[PDB]
Amino acid sequence: LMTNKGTFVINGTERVVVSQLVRSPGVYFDSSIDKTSDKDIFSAKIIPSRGAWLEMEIDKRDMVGVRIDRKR
DNA sequence: GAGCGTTCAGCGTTCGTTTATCTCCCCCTGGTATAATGGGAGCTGTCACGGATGCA
Repeated sequence: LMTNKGTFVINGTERVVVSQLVRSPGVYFDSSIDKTSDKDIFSAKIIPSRGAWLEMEIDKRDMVGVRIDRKR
């Protein structure tokens, strides 16, 4: 349990647990530029909380493709 | 010589020794007889550089 001043007294020593900043799960769209192509490239990636991740990259060489856990 | 005075003596006399017997638990091995028949699982995002290595 946590006392009234927000510290966990474990084994006679006062600990504190600090908050932690993490990337929230969801879809994120990133735009980039390929120097060889001379044109913008767009990607999508859905990063879940627990499962394997999935990506959807468009116009790498003018076609759209999917990475199922980046297997192939 | 009397009476006792020092000091080897070798000899017993069992007590001294170290050395020989003899009784016991951890430790290792083997065996169970309905039927049972291909894993969970943890990831992921730096950055540049280069050279090997694949493939249109």
